[PDB]
This record gives sequence, structure tokens and C-alpha cells, in this order.
Amino acid sequence: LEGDDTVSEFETKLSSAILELGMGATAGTSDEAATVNSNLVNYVSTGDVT
Amino acid sequence: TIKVTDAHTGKFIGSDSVNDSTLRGVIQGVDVKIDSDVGVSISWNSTKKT
Repeated sequence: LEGDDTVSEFETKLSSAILELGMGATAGTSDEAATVNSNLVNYVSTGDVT
Repeated sequence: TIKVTDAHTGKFIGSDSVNDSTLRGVIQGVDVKIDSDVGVSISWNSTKKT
């Protein structure tokens, strides 16, 4: 980590690192894998509160 | 912004955006350092003295 990154860059780096270890979604030849890998690590901003 | 590719086949390896001019962690076991005097052109403005 460096002193000029963005929070979204932090999320992308963490997602790549987690997917590197092998904990990611199965390659089922389907978009399910893409969506699941998209929704691993997330950040909640002001407009997306549930 | 740094992009690295192989010199014989051309397969993509990595791309990075750094601010301390230190490409590290994309080539394992090696840290690469590039001086900040690459790709800079300098001009003088006498109208605004800058």
C-alpha cells in the first residue's frame, strides 16, 4: 500500500489478492462466476445503504 | 504508468500506476527503480514568470 491510492484501488487489490489464493468462484463456464467474483469484497458508500 | 511485456513472445505480464517511481511486486524477488527524469519537457513562461 502507498500514500496516494484510492479506496476503490484498495478494494481491487484485495479482490485480486484473494482470488490469487484460490478461494474464488468455480469456473463453471457461466456468468455466475463473474458476478460472484465481483461481489467478494465490497464498500458501502452514502447512497448504497440498506 | 508502467507496462511490462516479454521481449520475444510479447505476452502481457503487468501494468501499474505508481507515485514513488518504484515498480515492485510484479516481478517476484526484484525491485525496479526508475528516476523521475524520464519523459519530462520543461519550458519557461515570461508572461507569467513561471
